Amino acid sequence: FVEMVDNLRGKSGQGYYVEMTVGSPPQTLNILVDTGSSNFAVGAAPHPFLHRYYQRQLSSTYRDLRKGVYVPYTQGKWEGELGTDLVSIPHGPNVTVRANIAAITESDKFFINGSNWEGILGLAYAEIARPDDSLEPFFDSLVKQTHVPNLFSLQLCGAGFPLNQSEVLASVGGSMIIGGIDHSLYTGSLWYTPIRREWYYEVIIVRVEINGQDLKMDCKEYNYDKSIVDSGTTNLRLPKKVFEAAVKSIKAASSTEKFPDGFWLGEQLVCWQAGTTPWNIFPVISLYLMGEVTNQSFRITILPQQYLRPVEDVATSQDDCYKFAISQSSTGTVMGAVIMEGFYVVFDRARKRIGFAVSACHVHDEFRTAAVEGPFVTLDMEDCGYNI
Amino acid sequence: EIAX
Repeated sequence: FVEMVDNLRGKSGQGYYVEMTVGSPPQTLNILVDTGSSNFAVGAAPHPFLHRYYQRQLSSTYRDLRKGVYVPYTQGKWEGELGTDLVSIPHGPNVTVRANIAAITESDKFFINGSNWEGILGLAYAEIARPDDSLEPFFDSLVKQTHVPNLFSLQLCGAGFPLNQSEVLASVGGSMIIGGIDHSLYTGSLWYTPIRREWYYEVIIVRVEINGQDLKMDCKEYNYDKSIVDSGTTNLRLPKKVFEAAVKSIKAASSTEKFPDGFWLGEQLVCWQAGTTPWNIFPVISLYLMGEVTNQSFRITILPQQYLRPVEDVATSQDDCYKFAISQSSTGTVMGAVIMEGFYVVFDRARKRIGFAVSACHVHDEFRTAAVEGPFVTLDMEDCGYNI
Repeated sequence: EIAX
């Protein structure tokens, strides 16, 4: 398992990527890790934003399905050619497997400059694959073709201040452990919440509190229409009613200071003389998630450092500058990277639950700690889940 | 950002 520690690199802004090799002989590539999609896909053709790409011509083993696919993401989109080839992770477990790959030909707004990741890995379930479930998402392949246990665990570590793409290469952000939990990673005790439906890593959120204040919205409200855990997404996204709720609540705590109401949307960043940033104004939000026991639940708490995100200088002077990491959503809540940076998150597919624990690499506020705590009592939790 |  040590073999796999620290494999990951990246930031919330541009995603965390892992190194994989595809085809025979193997071609090295860096792939985005996404739990928001179940589709494995890569660049097979030259692009401005791409250092390297998949050339099937060289793979001896590249196999072709004579099919075409199109993939939709709230932000990017791409369409490509389905094929299968041998695939491996150097810094993963010591195995190689043949899995469906899509060679991307046309893309919109998928690739990111200096992201340094030329591919995407969707670790979500089949139902959401494209074109249809039939196509087997990669991890399933791995499990099927090997003795890898059916779980993976993700620790995502996030920088103090903006990191350059060149800097990111030097920089390391995370560890992804496959078919495993590595205890060194985390502290305290994992707390697990069920996976409501095996498509996105959907979850039910029962209570929300900011600085101990309960929004006291209807619990369905939080999960409308769903709450899913996504490393795909940079920012924590909340349904409109919920989002507006926090924002009012957050603003109050922070009222003392002037932020362009533009900031709250998160279009534009706010700058503070380096090291003077007043966190204290900022609230800590507790999300309470379903227990694995009757009428039980637990909560995880977010420091602002979590949802307020560092971005680099707008001027050739240094004032720590930050952006607002919380985004309105009309597709239900998404617990994105910023949320997942705090904690060692385990996707226990086998036991169909996801477990959260405090990340070893957790950012510091002398006075407050991100933590995961249990157990709690919540009543009629199910009523919280959403049904049309 | 990234939106996957």
